[PDB]
Amino acid sequence: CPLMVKVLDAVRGSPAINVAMHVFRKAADDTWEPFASGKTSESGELHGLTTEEEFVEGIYKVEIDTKSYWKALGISPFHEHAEVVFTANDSGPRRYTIAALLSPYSYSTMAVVTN
Amino acid sequence: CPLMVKVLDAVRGSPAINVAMHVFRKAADDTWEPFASGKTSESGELHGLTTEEEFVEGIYKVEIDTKSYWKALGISPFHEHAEVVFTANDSGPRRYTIAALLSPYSYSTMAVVTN
Amino acid sequence: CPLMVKVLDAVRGSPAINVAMHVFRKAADDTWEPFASGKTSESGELHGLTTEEEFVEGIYKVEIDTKSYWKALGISPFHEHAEVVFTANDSGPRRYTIAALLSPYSYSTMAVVTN
Amino acid sequence: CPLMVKVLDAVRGSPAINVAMHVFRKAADDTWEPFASGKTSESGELHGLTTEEEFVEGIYKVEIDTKSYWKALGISPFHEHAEVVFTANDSGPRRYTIAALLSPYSYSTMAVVTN
Repeated sequence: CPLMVKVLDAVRGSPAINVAMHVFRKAADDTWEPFASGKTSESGELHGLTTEEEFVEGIYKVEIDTKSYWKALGISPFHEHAEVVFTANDSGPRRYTIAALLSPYSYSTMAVVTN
Repeated sequence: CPLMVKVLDAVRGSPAINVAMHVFRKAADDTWEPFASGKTSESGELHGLTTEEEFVEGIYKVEIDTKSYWKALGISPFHEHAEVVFTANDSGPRRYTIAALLSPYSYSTMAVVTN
Repeated sequence: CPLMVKVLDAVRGSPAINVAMHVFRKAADDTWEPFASGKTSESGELHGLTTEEEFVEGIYKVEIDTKSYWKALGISPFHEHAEVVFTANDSGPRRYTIAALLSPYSYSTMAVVTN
Repeated sequence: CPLMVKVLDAVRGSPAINVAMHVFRKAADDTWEPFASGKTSESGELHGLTTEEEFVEGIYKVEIDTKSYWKALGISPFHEHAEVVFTANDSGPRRYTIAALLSPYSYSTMAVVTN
């Protein structure tokens, strides 16, 4: 699998578990088409979203549902979601690891891109 | 004005100058409608996007055109743009400051909400 | 004054008020000597730590007393304090703004150096 | 091993390889005693710094040598090092994963603490 997402909780110092996320891919008509979705495990990671064959070049958006995550922990956060928008595989296949670090009023996102 | 955006460049250690950004409000049909836009100043700030009268409760999105900023610097970036999506709520008097810290493969965003 | 420090709280979405900080300069014997100190204001800022005359080239450390800030809020933190260690260099006229974004198990720091 | 450090480079979107770090432990006389040291591998991780037996309760400091890392890549960064100071094992043994995300003028650090 060439796309993995890892989410961490900066309030608890732990993986962010059961975080839902939705991946979209921009279509020829410039609309966002649903591509894949899932939720993080006990390790805060979401594996198996796609395959090398299906993950063609394109513009992808990973929408991490942070508001639902915080609300279930009793926190009313600032953001609706954390978004990561990027062009993938523009120069051939790559493996992408997207990491998100969450706090109620802030988030950081990092991508590790390997060949 | 109740909304200000500040953008910083973690590669140069400076304000991110001349960064374009577009603000959208979620409409009835669940689509994003243009609301305001501009480019950051020499201080990396964008003031005067809206007014207390126009900035009613709702869901807003701030799209920061980070890829165009890094291309102008000759640095290959990961993200197409940075997005900050949030709900504006009238829980007494409020001012919103959205800060974005940019790096080529990472971004951090923070929201300061004050009375 | 050529050095300013700003501290923000990512749990509350606010300036971090009344945070103590201590600034040190590295001495001849390679030890850290007190140089300046204070507490952040209602805006989360600490101005007037030093002057152009006193702030000569050298290695400085800013220790931000974050654990005491989180204890006052009743939140269990990871770090004892945050540290920012850097060299001040006279490469023409300069102003240094050190920003710190705090969460209980994470911290981010940024330096804006301007002419 | 109850202590692991992972370092990532936000300019390249990759693990930060060959990053040296030194761990210190505060002694009874309030001085920092050398505890362990090593450098990150190709994955940006440093494993095997200590054992459950040697990693007793105390105040530890992980000094990550970021300036040397950036200089070898042709960048003159702001910070001398990234520091992580924390009390370990105060409520019994824990496993600590410290993550640092580096840019030339900024760094973020996160700790995942597990039982």
